Amino acid sequence: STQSYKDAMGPLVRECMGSVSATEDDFKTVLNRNPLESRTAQCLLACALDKVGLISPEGAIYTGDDLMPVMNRLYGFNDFKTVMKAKAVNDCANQVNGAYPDRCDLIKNFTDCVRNSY
Repeated sequence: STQSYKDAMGPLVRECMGSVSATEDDFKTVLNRNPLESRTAQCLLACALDKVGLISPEGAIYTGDDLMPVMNRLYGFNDFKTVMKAKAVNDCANQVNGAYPDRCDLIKNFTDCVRNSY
């Protein structure tokens, strides 16, 4: 759900603008869940996902039960295709975790994987 994502992520992304040298256009890209074409937008989302509780202390994307508070915060569970979003996020996290030493690259590949998932 587009607006619910924005409601949850907006404040965090805004805070992240203070620690990531991202542009105003990057802010929109991230809030709109558009492809993270710029390295700055990739880094901006990486910061906000850490803030929202999706990234472990060691830099891994959470999976399984650990993903659920995040899915709840972002989307709630009133829509069936959050069930479907949760499965894709889990599987994509498993696919990319440990494969990208650069944290922004990790998030670029994670979000592409999620976007590509039916």
